[PDB]
Amino acid sequence: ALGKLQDVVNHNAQALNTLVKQLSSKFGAISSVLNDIFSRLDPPEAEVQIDRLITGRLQSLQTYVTQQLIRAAEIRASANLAATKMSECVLGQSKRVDFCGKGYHLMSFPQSAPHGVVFLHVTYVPAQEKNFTTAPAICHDGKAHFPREGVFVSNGTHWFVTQRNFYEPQIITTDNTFVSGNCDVVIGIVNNTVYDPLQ
Amino acid sequence: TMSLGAENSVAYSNNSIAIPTNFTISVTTEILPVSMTKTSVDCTMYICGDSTECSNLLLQYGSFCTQLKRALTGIAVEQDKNTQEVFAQVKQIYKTPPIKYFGGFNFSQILPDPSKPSKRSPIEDLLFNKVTDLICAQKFKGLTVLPPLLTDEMIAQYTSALLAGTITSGWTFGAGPALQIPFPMQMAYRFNGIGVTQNVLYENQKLIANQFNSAIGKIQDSLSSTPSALGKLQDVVNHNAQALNTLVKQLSSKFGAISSVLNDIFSRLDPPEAEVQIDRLITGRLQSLQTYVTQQLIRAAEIRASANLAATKMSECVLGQSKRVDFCGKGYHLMSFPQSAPHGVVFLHVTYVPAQEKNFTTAPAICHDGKAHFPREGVFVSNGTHWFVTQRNFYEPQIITTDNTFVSGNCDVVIGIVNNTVYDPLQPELDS
Amino acid sequence: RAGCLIGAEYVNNSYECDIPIGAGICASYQTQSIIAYTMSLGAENSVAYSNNSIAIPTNFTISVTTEILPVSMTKTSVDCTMYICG
Ligand SMILES: *[C@@H]1O[C@H](CO)[C@@H](O[C@@H]2O[C@H](CO)[C@@H](O)[C@H](O)[C@H]2NC(C)=O)[C@H](O)[C@H]1NC(C)=O
Ligand SMILES: *[C@@H]1O[C@H](CO)[C@@H](O[C@@H]2O[C@H](CO)[C@@H](O)[C@H](O)[C@H]2NC(C)=O)[C@H](O)[C@H]1NC(C)=O
Ligand SMILES: *[C@@H]1O[C@H](CO)[C@@H](O[C@@H]2O[C@H](CO)[C@@H](O)[C@H](O)[C@H]2NC(C)=O)[C@H](O)[C@H]1NC(C)=O
Ligand SMILES: *[C@@H]1O[C@H](CO)[C@@H](O[C@@H]2O[C@H](CO)[C@@H](O)[C@H](O)[C@H]2NC(C)=O)[C@H](O)[C@H]1NC(C)=O
Ligand SMILES: *[C@@H]1O[C@H](CO)[C@@H](O[C@@H]2O[C@H](CO)[C@@H](O)[C@H](O)[C@H]2NC(C)=O)[C@H](O)[C@H]1NC(C)=O
Ligand SMILES: *[C@@H]1O[C@H](CO)[C@@H](O[C@@H]2O[C@H](CO)[C@@H](O)[C@H](O)[C@H]2NC(C)=O)[C@H](O)[C@H]1NC(C)=O
Ligand SMILES: *[C@@H]1O[C@H](CO)[C@@H](O[C@@H]2O[C@H](CO)[C@@H](O)[C@H](O)[C@H]2NC(C)=O)[C@H](O)[C@H]1NC(C)=O
Ligand SMILES: *[C@@H]1O[C@H](CO)[C@@H](O[C@@H]2O[C@H](CO)[C@@H](O)[C@H](O)[C@H]2NC(C)=O)[C@H](O)[C@H]1NC(C)=O
Ligand SMILES: *[C@@H]1O[C@H](CO)[C@@H](O[C@@H]2O[C@H](CO)[C@@H](O)[C@H](O)[C@H]2NC(C)=O)[C@H](O)[C@H]1NC(C)=O
Ligand SMILES: *[C@@H]1O[C@H](CO)[C@@H](O[C@@H]2O[C@H](CO)[C@@H](O)[C@H](O)[C@H]2NC(C)=O)[C@H](O)[C@H]1NC(C)=O
Ligand SMILES: *[C@@H]1O[C@H](CO)[C@@H](O)[C@H](O)[C@H]1NC(C)=O
Repeated sequence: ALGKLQDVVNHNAQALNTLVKQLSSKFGAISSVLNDIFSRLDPPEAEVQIDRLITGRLQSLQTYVTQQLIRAAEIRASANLAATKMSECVLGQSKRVDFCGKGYHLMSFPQSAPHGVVFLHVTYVPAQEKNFTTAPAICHDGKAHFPREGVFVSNGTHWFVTQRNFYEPQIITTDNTFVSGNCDVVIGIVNNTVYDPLQ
Repeated sequence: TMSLGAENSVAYSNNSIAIPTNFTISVTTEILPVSMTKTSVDCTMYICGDSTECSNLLLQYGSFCTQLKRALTGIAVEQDKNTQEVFAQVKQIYKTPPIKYFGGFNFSQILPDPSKPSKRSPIEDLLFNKVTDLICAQKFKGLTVLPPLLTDEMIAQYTSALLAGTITSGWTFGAGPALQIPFPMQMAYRFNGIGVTQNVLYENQKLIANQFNSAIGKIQDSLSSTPSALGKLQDVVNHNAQALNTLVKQLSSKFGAISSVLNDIFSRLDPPEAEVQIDRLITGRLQSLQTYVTQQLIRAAEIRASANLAATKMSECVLGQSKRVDFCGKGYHLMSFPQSAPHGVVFLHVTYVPAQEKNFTTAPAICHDGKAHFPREGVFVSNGTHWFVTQRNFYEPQIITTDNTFVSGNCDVVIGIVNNTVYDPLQPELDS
Repeated sequence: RAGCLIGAEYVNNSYECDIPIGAGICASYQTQSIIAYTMSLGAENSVAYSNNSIAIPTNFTISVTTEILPVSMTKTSVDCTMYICG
């Protein structure tokens, strides 16, 4: 499960190893040891071997530094993402889809890991669905009624209004609907009774 | 001297407001690169070619080629990772019903075409024609191209499943199991999402469907006509070609030696200096390979950033409705549709744009019976002689009653409060 | 399309990818032998769309998932004189 973090560690180790292994290359010189070159050659002709060795080792170290800079940029991007997630999923509730887990985000908990962070996301998943017949508006007394905050459903014989994410049927009244226009504009309107709680 | 734009002055005052009276459905496009080419390099064939006597001297330079192979293999696997994390955002391969009636909305230009063997949409076919021997010549020098893991048909299948899910279920399939809903009711939910009431959609359904169909047709025509709309993808191709060409051009540079061909170097002069010139050529070619790998790494990092942005947009504009400004187009975001393009993705964003604004007088509160009244959900407007209350993004005046206002305090604190009547619906019923 | 594959039996079923060969071809160790197949994108599903039908959930589930992000890496220091000249 913790591969990503391990990958980071492994990468660094590899780099160091490679650098050490570059100390056994002679880069076209007669030997890989400076002491041998200086003790076997006279200085006017011993400069070319030392030049070759120095240039090769400088090139290796420069390559190491460049690879490190690129990796540091990537790690910085990851840490910026982690900081944004700490702000928006642990210190609040997020409406962005799939940002703080799969489902409707409820909350998050942070944990520390070697060189990293772990987020536990708690979300809400709907389940156990049923089929219903639905209409856009209800016709009553020549007027068109729309649900204030729900949706009209039918179980086969009678019409109710429910909230959209959890099934909870209720009687259609003038307190959970509003009127706009008449019954000859909306496509698919159905006839039913709207209950007045006052008369 | 370049001009920055056209000057405009807004008619600000203490009690003037502008309310839109119409709207427009807009569809716009966004192009994002996702992946780049996967290349492999053969050290021995590039540096020394066919001369095996050259291949012997390479062993005295350490592990310089294993490192380059490692870097290129990392880039290669990262490309497939990018594509997978952009396009494989669903678990079920959803299908669209055989009947293609969705309340008047057409959708035919973005749905797959069964006649063609590729099963691509009409718009997707046009994209794959705009974005487009040397390959064998480069192959004969140690430079090869690896095929991507997902084919074009599989990516088309992924986009088709995303489209079917979003057309039949709304945003429910991105948070769990897919729940079916009629399309006009979906778009009424989205109108609620942007702050407009449902009746506005249900009373203008034909006009909105016609506007959407016209916008999609215009997108098709504009893509067919303008050739420079896909330059974001083309650059990704071009930057590859140059990178290879330069590499080839480094195989004819002397690097200070007598000539570029090493066989003539071996056949002309004595080994004591042949070693020197061979070493010069080897160092030059190794340096060129290292440079190529370095800019390849930097380009891969940039492409990874672009692909992360594309995956976020797939999550937030296609699988949901976004309140972030300008993230899913210009306007108030309604929905989005994905299309696959060579090495990239195209998003068609459908947004709502207000139109035909009108001037009105306005007040913060209404004074009645020594009490201050504030609107519950809208704003108070005056057409000159009468006062109404309306919703903020669409002109629809209504009488001021106690059902669409609320009371707080008296008329001695609010600056700019006006006098009017608040109608009580209980008294007419009581007296009748 | 990636080349010539030797030592694997091609089967006509589809599974989730194990070892990517390329061009939609993956390989796995099953049965026991090594097989090559075309990867499956997912399970088939169809949604019952109609003029006036809606689906509404009656229950829910509380789900907890994990996300792992790297934050920092190792801090290294190099001495030129000892690495190059010893
Ligand atoms: C739809 O729901 C209504 C709920 O009111 C059901 O009507 C009730 O059914 C019960 C049977 O368990 C009766 O005891 C009640 O008297 C009924 N109410 C009324 C007002 O008559 C109705 O049966 C349901 N329809 C279906 C097909 O399940
Ligand atoms: C809902 O009720 C209205 C009237 O209450 C129905 O309208 C009638 O439709 C018939 C057609 O069969 C006409 O002959 C009548 O003149 C109409 N009446 C009025 C007052 O306009 C309407 O048909 C009903 N809805 C449905 C779906 O049947
Ligand atoms: C309404 O706007 C006008 C300007 O269009 C304001 O007029 C002057 O505003 C300054 C700012 O403090 C005052 O010192 C002046 O006394 C105002 N002029 C007059 C004739 O009153 C005006 O103040 C604004 N309304 C309110 C209530 O401040
Ligand atoms: C709102 O705008 C739409 C178009 O954007 C208007 O519908 C057009 O009306 C004119 C009449 O002047 C017709 O010629 C066009 O054919 C209509 N367009 C379409 C697409 O049908 C509509 O009238 C505007 N609303 C108001 C109240 O003016
Ligand atoms: C309601 O149900 C379906 C889904 O759109 C439609 O049924 C098909 O509609 C097309 C378009 O008119 C016809 O060509 C087909 O013959 C219909 N097939 C069947 C099996 O009904 C139906 O038309 C929709 N309602 C409306 C008003 O279009
Ligand atoms: C949906 O859009 C397609 C394409 O815009 C329409 O097909 C066109 O229909 C007209 C009239 O029949 C023809 O002149 C065009 O040649 C057709 N174009 C293509 C590409 O086939 C189609 O009529 C629209 N409506 C429906 C219900 O499919
Ligand atoms: C709302 O009222 C303002 C104020 O008069 C109008 O702005 C003026 O528009 C005319 C255009 O004929 C310009 O000549 C003036 O310079 C504008 N005045 C200012 C202060 O900018 C505005 O056009 C009106 N809007 C509507 C829809 O009627
Ligand atoms: C502002 O709106 C009010 C209410 O809509 C207008 O009053 C109506 O005007 C029409 C046309 O002049 C008459 O047919 C109605 O009888 C009026 N109703 C009432 C209750 O007076 C008013 O005319 C509009 N005023 C302006 C300046 O546009
Ligand atoms: C709204 O009505 C109240 C009461 O009718 C007004 O308050 C009066 O203001 C005049 C100023 O000309 C005073 O002479 C009266 O003594 C006030 N009466 C009371 C009971 O306070 C108020 O001015 C009106 N609103 C506006 C904007 O004029
Ligand atoms: C909603 O789902 C929960 C489980 O997530 C149901 O509770 C379980 O019901 C089964 C069957 O009766 C029992 O064996 C379990 O002990 C219950 N609890 C758990 C934690 O599983 C619950 O009954 C469902 N609600 C409805 C209305 O069916
Ligand atoms: C709704 O009915 C269809 C048949 O038209 C069925 O396939 C589907 O499973 C039903 N949905 C639910 C949630 O039972």
